[PDB]
Amino acid sequence: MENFQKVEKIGEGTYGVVYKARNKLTGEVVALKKIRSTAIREISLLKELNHPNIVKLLDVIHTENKLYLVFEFLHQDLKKFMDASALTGIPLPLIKSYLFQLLQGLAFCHSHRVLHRDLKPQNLLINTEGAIKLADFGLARAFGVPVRTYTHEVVTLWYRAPEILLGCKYYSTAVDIWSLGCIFAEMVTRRALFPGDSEIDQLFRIFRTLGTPDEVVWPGVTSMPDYKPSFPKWARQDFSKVVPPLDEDGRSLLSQMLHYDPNKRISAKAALAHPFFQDVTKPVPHLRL
Ligand SMILES: CCCC(=O)Nc1n[nH]c2c(F)c(F)c(-c3ccccc3)cc12
Repeated sequence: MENFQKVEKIGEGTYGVVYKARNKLTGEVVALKKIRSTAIREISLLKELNHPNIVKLLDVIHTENKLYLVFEFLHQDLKKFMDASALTGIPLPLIKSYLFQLLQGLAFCHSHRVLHRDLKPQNLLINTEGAIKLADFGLARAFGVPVRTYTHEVVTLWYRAPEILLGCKYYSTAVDIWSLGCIFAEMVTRRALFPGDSEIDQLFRIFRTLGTPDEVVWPGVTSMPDYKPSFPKWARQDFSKVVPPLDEDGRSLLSQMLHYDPNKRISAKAALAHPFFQDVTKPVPHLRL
């Protein structure tokens, strides 16, 4: 656009290129996404769902075969922070604060019947004040999640809920709770929980750890579109081996976020009340920009 002076290319989204840009009339520093009627309607609605833990959508510009999304700018993402902290780990008080803030953002969006559907460390942004925000919220409802991005990069399957993998057509808010639990486990262990490299590999990795689901733990599972009776029958592993050395409060919360049945899986609202959050504080991270 004419009103923006581009400083640099900052990344590649699922849909388009992301630039760091400066507004010419306001001097405001923003993140500018360049993409490529019903989709425009859905995205215009996103200008109203404002929360401190949701990246602000400042403006929507549709012109000459392009869709421009003007976003609030944050200096770092959780993926790079996790990589930079790989040797010593992220301290437990910070993991806790980040999880607490993320659950607040989810509780707000879910209360307005808006789900993310594609949470990953790459779309979780952080600042020097100890804040963490969810980016790209609502874009999956508007365009759907493709197999590959606009650059042909493979879209990650690692944080995908089992009901999605099993062919359900109606996703609930429980899908975001699953992804966030996978992220929680990764911050604690410094390794991906379920690093699948295909839909079947992802599903069988979930099954190997949590046990192959049945009509006992998940009513209706055997009737789901992509369910096969030929699926190998794996035993559930003990949670103490899943995320060591996380305490019992953390392990209890993680087990509830990873329930197979989307109706049994803890809500963002109920997660905020879990005893794990009794001693939450707001520490600041050690970022060098
Ligand atoms: C090192 C982080 C620098 C950065 O890109 N900051 C950003 N500031 N604001 C942003 C934003 F609103 C975004 F939507 C994305 C984004 C993230 C993942 C996938 C697609 C888009 C990134 C940023």
